[PDB]
Amino acid sequence: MYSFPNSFRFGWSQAGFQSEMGTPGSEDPNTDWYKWVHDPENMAAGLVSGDLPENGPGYWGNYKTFHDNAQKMGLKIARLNVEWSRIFPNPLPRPQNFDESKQDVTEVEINENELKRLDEYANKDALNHYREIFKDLKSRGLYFILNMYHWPLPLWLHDPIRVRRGDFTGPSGWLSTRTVYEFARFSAYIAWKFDDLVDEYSTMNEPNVVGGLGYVGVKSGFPPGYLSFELSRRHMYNIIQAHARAYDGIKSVSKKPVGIIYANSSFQPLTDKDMEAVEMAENDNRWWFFDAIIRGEITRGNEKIVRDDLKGRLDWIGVNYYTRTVVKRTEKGYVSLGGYGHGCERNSVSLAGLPTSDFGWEFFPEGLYDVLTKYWNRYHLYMYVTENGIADDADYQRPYYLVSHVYQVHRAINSGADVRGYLHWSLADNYEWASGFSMRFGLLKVDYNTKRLYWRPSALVYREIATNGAITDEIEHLNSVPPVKPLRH
Ligand SMILES: *[C@H]1C(Br)=C(CO)[C@@H](O)[C@H](O)[C@H]1O
Repeated sequence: MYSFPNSFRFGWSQAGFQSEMGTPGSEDPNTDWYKWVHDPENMAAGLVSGDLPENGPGYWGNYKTFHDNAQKMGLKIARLNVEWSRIFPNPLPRPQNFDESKQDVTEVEINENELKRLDEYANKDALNHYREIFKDLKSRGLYFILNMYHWPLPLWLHDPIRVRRGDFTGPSGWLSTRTVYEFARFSAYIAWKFDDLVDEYSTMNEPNVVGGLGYVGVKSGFPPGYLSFELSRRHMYNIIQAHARAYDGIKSVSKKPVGIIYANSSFQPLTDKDMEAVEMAENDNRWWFFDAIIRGEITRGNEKIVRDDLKGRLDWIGVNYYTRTVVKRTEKGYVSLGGYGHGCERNSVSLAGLPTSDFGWEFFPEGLYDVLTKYWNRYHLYMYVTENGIADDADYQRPYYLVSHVYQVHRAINSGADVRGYLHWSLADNYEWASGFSMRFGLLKVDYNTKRLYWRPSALVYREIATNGAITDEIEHLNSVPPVKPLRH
C-alpha cells in the first residue's frame, strides 16, 4: 500500500465559468469568455465549438448534489474560484491619482474606506449565493482553497472581439495596468467578505496559459486571439504585478496563506544530448515567473534587477500537471517535438508508444514527480497538486491515470517534498473552453440534458484512495500504463 500523511487531503478543483451555469438564473453574460464563445465569426472560423456555457452542469443551482457526491467519495479539500464578473458586473469609475501610461504598479492602497466604497458597486445577490455555496462546502468537512481568477474578466475590463480585430482603444484586459489595479482591489474585497470560510487563497489559475494561448497559440481559440509576441510579454509582466498587488491586498485583510496555481509541463530530453535544452525550457516556462514573485528577480529593458514590491509575494505553489513536453537542442536554442506530450493524435499512441487521451495528451505520470521535486529543490515552498486529470468519457484510462499520478505524489513526499494535497480535475464534466462539452474530465459523468451526475468506475477507485488515505493493496495494479493493444492506434 502507499499511505499518505494523516494531514494530506484528497479532493478536487473546479472553475466557475466551466461548472456554474446550466440551472435557473445562473447565467453570467458579462465576461470576455461569454462574448467570445457566442461570437458569430469565432463560430464560423471554428475557433470555438458553438457549445455554450449556459447549457453547462449547473453547479450554481445543484451545488448540494456536487458536495453530497464529494462527501460520499471521502474528499476532504476543494479548490473553487469566484467569478469577478458576477460580483462587479458594472464599470467602476477610473480612479484619480493613477496614470495608465506608467509600466510599473508597485502599490495599490486598500483600507476599510476603499472596501466600504466597493460595497456600493457589488452584486449582493451573487455574494450571498457564493456564501451559501461555501457554507454548504465547509459543512461537509471540506478544507477550502479559494482562487480569485480562473480566466474570464468582466467585459468592462476586456472586450476581446475589439482586440481580435486589432482595435486597442477599448478595455484591453491584462494588457492594461487598469486591470492590475482593479484585480488587487477585487482580491482584497473577496478576502474581506469571505475570510471566515476560506482556509487558503490563490490569486490566479494558470495565468501563463491565458497569455500564451490568447496572444501566441491563436489556433486554440482563446480570447482575444491576437497574434503578438510583444503583447504576450506585456500580458505576463502585468500578470506578475497583478499577483504581487493581490497578495498585498489579501494580506491587508487576512493572515491566511496566499499562493498561485500555474500550468506545468515536465520537460524531457529527446536524446541524452538535450539536457541543456530541458534547463532552457524550464527557465523560459517556469523559473523566470517564480523567480519574479518569490525572489523579486526580473529582466526589464535587457537588465537583471530585483523589485522589492515583487519579492516574497508567495506562501505556496499550486502544481497543475497533465503531460510532458519533449525538447531538443537547436543551433539557435531548443524546440518542442510533435508526437509527444500535448501534441499527439486523439485516442492513439504517442511516438513513444504511450496511450493518448480524448484530447491527444500523452500518458506520462513520472513528469509529476519531476515537477514537484524540481519546485521543492529550488524554492522549498509547500505545494498542492491543484489540477491533474484526463479527458476520457468512456473511463478506459482514468483509473490508471488517477492511481499512477497519486503514486508519483507519494514518491515526491518520500523524496522529502512538502506536498499537502491532491486535487483531481474534476469532480464532474464541465465546459472545456473553446472545445465545449465533448472533452469530459469528470470522475462523475454529466447528462447535460437533465444535469444528473453518474459515478464512473474511476470515482469508485478515488473513493478507495480518499477514504483510506492511501493507494490500497487491492488497487495497486492500476499504478501502470493503460494497455494499448485493445485501444485505438
Ligand atoms: C486545467 C486543465 Br488540464 C483543463 C483541461 O484543459 C481546464 O479545463 C482547466 O480550466 C485548466 O485549469
